[PDB]
This record gives sequence, C-alpha cells and structure tokens, in this order.
Amino acid sequence: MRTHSLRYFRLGVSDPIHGVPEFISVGYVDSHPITTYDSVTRQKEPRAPWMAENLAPDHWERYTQLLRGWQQMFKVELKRLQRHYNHSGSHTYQRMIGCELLEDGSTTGFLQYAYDGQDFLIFNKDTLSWLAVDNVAHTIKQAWEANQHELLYQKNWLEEECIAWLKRFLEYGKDTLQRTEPPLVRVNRKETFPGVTALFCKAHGFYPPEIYMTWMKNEIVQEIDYGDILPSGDGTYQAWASIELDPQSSNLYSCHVEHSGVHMVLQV
Amino acid sequence: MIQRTPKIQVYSRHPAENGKSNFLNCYVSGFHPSDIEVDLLKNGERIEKVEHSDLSFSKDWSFYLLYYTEFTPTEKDEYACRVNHVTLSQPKIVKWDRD
Amino acid sequence: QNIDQPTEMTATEGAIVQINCTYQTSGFNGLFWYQQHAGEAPTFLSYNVLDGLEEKGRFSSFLSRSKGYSYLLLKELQMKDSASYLCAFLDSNYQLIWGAGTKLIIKPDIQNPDPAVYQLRDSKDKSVCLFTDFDSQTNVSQSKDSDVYITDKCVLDMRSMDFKSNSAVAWSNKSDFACANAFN
Amino acid sequence: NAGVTQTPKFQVLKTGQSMTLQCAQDMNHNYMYWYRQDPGMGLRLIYYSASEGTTDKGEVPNGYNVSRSTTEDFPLRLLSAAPSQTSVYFCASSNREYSPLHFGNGTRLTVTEDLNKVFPPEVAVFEPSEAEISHTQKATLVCLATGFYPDHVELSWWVNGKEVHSGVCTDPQPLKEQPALNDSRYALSSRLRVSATFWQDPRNHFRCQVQFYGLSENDEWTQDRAKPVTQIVSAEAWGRAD
Ligand SMILES: *Cc1cccc(C(=O)O)c1O
Repeated sequence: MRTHSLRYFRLGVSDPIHGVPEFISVGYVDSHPITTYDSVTRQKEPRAPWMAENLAPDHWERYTQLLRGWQQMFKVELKRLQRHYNHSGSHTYQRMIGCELLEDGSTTGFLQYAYDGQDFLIFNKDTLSWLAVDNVAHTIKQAWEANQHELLYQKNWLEEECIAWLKRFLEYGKDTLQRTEPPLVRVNRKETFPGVTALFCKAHGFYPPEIYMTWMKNEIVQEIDYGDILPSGDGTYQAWASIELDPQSSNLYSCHVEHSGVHMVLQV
Repeated sequence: MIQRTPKIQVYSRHPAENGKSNFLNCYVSGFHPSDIEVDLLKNGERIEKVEHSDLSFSKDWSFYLLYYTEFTPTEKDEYACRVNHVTLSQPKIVKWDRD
Repeated sequence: QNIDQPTEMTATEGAIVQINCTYQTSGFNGLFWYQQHAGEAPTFLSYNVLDGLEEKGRFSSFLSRSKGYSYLLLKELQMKDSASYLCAFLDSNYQLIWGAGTKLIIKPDIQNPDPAVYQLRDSKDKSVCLFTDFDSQTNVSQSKDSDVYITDKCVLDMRSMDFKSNSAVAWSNKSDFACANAFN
Repeated sequence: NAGVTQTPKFQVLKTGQSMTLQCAQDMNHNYMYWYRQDPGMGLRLIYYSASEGTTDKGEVPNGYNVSRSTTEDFPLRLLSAAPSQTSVYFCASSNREYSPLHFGNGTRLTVTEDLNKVFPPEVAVFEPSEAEISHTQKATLVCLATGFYPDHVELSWWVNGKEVHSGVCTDPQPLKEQPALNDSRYALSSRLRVSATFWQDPRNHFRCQVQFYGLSENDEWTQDRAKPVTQIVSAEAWGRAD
C-alpha cells in the first residue's frame, strides 16, 4: 500500500466580481476531487461517480445544510479579519483540514487558515494550540484557545472521524484510488547546443502521480533538471529528468525510476 | 498582499506525431488570487470546444486548472495557450513546442 | 442507532449518585449532559469527546469510547440537584441523538423524624389532611377510593429554621372521610 | 444577553386551529432548533436551521413548518392542531453544529376537540392544624387548585402582597380528578410552612395565586358559565392568635 489523504478546502472572497462565488468548498481524496459546494449552487454535489453511487441522497441533503452554515460563518470570519487589518476592497480567506492514512497504519491530521493566500493560523492537535503569524492572528488564537471543548472536538475529528471518512471513501473508489497504471519510460538524446549532448528520461501514462526519477553514473548526478509531475487529462500523469554530458567524460550514465513499489533502470 | 502569477505549461497527453489523434494540455498552477481566463489558440485563432477541470486547491493556498482540447498536429499548425490574471497587464501567450 | 439511560434514580442528600449513559453509533462528535428542572429549560452541564474524566465543582463527566459509555457523577447531593439529567451524543453527520432522560430524586436527610397526620381547617368546605415530618424511606401510596385524592411526597425547606420536612396532602368531599389512616 | 426568548409559555387550541410559536436569540447563533418533549422519550427534532436563509426537516416535521428570514427569529407554525400535537415545545440555539444548545423556556400546548372542556381552577387555602402548631411550633398552610383544564397553571404564595419561596412545596405535576378520561380536569396542591408565631400575627396576610391559561377574551362562547379565559384565581387567609 501507499499513503492516502482526505482534504477539505474552503475559499471565501469579499466583494467578488459578477459570477465568481463569494464561497467555494471542495473535498479531495489524494489528487481526486470527491465533493463541491458554492454560494451560487448552494448545494453539496459529488465530483466523482463512486461518491455519487455509494452515498444516499440523505448525506448530500445533510451536508448541504452544514455547508450553508459554514458559508455564513466564513463570510463573518473574513469581514472581521478585514476590520482588524483595516482592509477595504476584495481579500481572500482559506481553510484546509485533513488526515493521511499511511501504509504502516499510522495517521496525521492538520487544520490551517490563510489570509490573502498566506499562512494565518496553524493548528497543533497534540499541544491543542494555534500558531499565529501576526498580532491579528494572535487575537483570534486567544478566543479559540479559551474554548477547551472546541479544541478537543477538533483533535477527535482529525484523529478518528476524518480517518473513518477516508477509509470509507477509499473503499467506495478502490478501483480508481488503489489501482496502478505503470509508467511507460524512454530516454531521448538531444544535442542542446552544437558539441553538447543532454539526456532526457521521460515517463507518462502513470498513476498514482508520485514517482522518483534520477540520473545516476557508474553515484547520484549533480545539475539534474526536473520537469513537474503533470496531469495528462485521462487520469494519468507524465514527468521527466534531464542531465548534460560533460564532454570527454564517456562515463556510464543511467536513469533510475521508482513508482508504486517497482524500480526500473534505463542505461544508455 | 502577495499575488502569485500563473505557471503555464503546454504539452500533449501522448508523445506527438504528425497526422495522429492526441490532446493539447494547458496546466495553469501556483497562482493567487483565483480569478483566471484561459484560451487555447490554433494559429492565434481562439479554439471553441475547450473542456476544463474545475478550480483546484493546493496546500500552499495557490490554485491550479487543466484546459484541454482534442487535436491532430500538423507540421505548420501553431498551438498556444493564452492566460490572463491580475498579475498580467496583458494576456500571456505560451506556444506549444513538441521537443 | 441507540442511547440508553435509566428512567429514575433516588439518592440521599449529601451522598453520591452515578448516572450512566450507553450509546451505539458508527461515528461520534462527542457526548453532552444537560440538566432539566421540572417546568424549566434543559441547560448545558458537560461535554466529553476524548476518553476520560472532566471535573467542575460537585459534578464529574466520564467517557469510555471503547465501551460506548458515559457517567455524570454528582457528589455532596443537595435537594436542588433534584432534576432530569439528559444524555445526548453527536453522530458523524452532527445529528444530536437524545436519551429519554434520568429523573434524579434526592431524599432529604431527616435526622429527627416525627410522622403525624393533621386535619387543616377548611377555610370556607372539603376536608384537607396533611401527612408530614415522616422519614424519607416512607413511600406514600395513592388510594383506591376514586372520591379520595392523595398527592406525591413533597420536600419543603424552612430556611427560617434550617428545617426540612416531607409532606403529602389528601382530601375529599365525602361526608364519611377521616384524616386518620387516609394514608395507607 | 437574554439568550433564547420563546413565546407563549402556554396555549390551548381546538382541533384544526392554526398557531405560531415565536423564538428569538440575541447571541448571533447560526443554528436554531425546534424540539417536542413527550413523556418517556428523548427530545424529538421538529425542524432546524443552520443559518438565516435555510431550514430543514428534523425527525418529526409532519404537521409543522418553520422560516428563518433572520439570524434572530425561528418561528414554528402549527398548520392544523391535532391532539397528537399536545406536548411541550422547546426552541434552542447553538453557535455551531457541534456547540452547546441554549434553550427557551418552552411552550406547554394542549389540543382538545372541544373548548367546552376548558375550566379555570377553583382555589381554596386551608388554615393550619392546631395540633401541628402545638406539637411542632410550625404551621403548614395548604392551597388546593381544583377542576382545571388544561393543566396550564402557575401557583404562587404571597405574604402581605409580596411573593415568597421559603418553606413552599408545590406538587411537580397536577393530579387527575377522573384518571379514566383523557379529557380529565386537574387538581394541584401546595404547602407553605411558617413559624406558629408568624401565623399567630394578625398583621400577616397569606394569599395563594393560581395564574390559569385558558381561552382569549376574543374567543366565541355560548355557555351559561363564565368564559374560561386566562385569569388569576386567588384564595387568602389572615393570621390569628386564636
Ligand atoms: C463536505 C465537507 C465535509 C467536511 C468538511 C468540509 C469542509 O468544507 O471543511 C466539507 O466541505
């Protein structure tokens, strides 16, 4: 097995332009979106069929109402922060909550907030405390730390409920979330400039998106340039790693790739 | 405040070959705030029938999107991605390069 | 699914009572206790979500997640502790599931019991009888006779003399009604 | 803050009448709830609201509707009073979906098929036993409210025209005069225990007040007996050395 993760995001925007929702919420398991809700639709909807097929109407009805509540709270929380900073015009507020289930059976959980896309408040479920970045966040941290019951509720949700939800969704989407599509991996020679040869180790068609790619010699290599792990659009991913051949080296270079418990070596 | 300008990467679902059915991918990521406009371009013309992912969230608080269209590449057809955002005073054109 | 707590408990002033609540669920966002006095609104007493024990004054609240089990412990019982205690838990969907409540009856510590029946002057003209000053272990049974009414045991507090007494009232329009042994 | 204000405290309805229970909180709470409490079962959610602009069915929504136009107000509408709706209704609010509920003081509601079944209490005060005054040096006045329907009464004790609480015990629940009948009229008893001395002072006036909740002065009435309206029915006794 590998790591799996459940994440819920909230975005709030003050004074949004025509059409753009003042509030948006999305859930993800790993890189897949599972749920969505916004201030315009005012409805929690599934973003994956294996969610849609396994969760009764009752679930979408109940969480619809919870999100209507959370939307109102978000609006009030943003308006208050703008008052504290003395900010007019449009600003953003963001929340991320989630857990990881690792293969060894162990877990993590996290909760944080951002103001204009920067870290504002981070939660520690072990010390039951909030890390604040400025005086205005310190202010919010104090109200929250005085409510011992709320901190305990958060710790419980992160450690037990989040993880139970994750294990339930992991079952519902096992065919998508627990499958392997092995990478097709090839090495291209390119004469980057006259008299200078670079090597390109390319992978594509793989899932999950986590992949280790390096160039080794005869011994890791320095001056490795990396492509990002990018979505192919069909639910698979592609990525590459390049090195440049120091002339009159004639050393033995090789591309190493690790994906989903399988190691590959392509020499040239 | 700290605005982040889009990273714009244009590429094909499969290794490209002239005359051979494929998908053209424009992946916009690492931007803030969230309002963004993307058009795929064939020889500078706006392409109609471009599907796209919903707005997506990164743990660093930035956003990412995938814009894609079905296409068959020829030797002479130019393909690009045009992106507008508050960090861009003029839309930014990124051309597709095969290799 | 379910939550269970005892319908009624009875304990003595100054003593200790442990009100148990069991719950079955898949998914849990915590367990609450509310206190509800006769005729009054429930008011929040306790919240447990992690395993263990919270203590505030004479009241403690325990939670075993393992055993699906909570208790509200009241120490040094007072007459004013007489109330319904409402057990409730939040499921995965934040639905609030309520127990049927435990009625807690506190029996006064009557050191000098002086059990009498007395007839009250009928200002203006039924015959009112008063059974008073009896010991808290005495159980006032309602009669059979449908023309003779008998109230439950009431506990009055005369702070005017740091005195506490049990009493029950009986009455009837019957010409043939007698206060002596009306209680029985 | 007042917390949660719920009105009215008491109401009788005829089968088929319409009714609105008011509920308000000044606490900026997102969540408001309507519950019914019936003997031998837990609070049952009628409707709830997660915010101004949204509401949703609880466990027993049938025969009721709500609205949440504002953060403050969550009115509960009884569409067509049925006997099965005889209950005690509590409005509640909470800051969040997981936070503690603040409750209103409740609405005792009785639905009867016939308003001819409504009767105000007869109230009488019984003077203390000479025997008790002698054997205990204490005097136990008894007040008795009888013949009332529905069971919608507040009994208070007044000494010299000011309410008193010390040495008072009122029955928690009214008894039934005819237990067989479901339309049975009710009786309630209360005691006030004072010092024989206090009772012997002829300057001391004792008064039993039962506030009854019944018909409105607006309600139609075609019976000979007085219209059984919301009213205070009172009995009194003066102290005596006698
Ligand atoms: C659907 C859902 C469940 C839990 C938490 C959230 C959130 O927005 O934090 C959401 O959206």
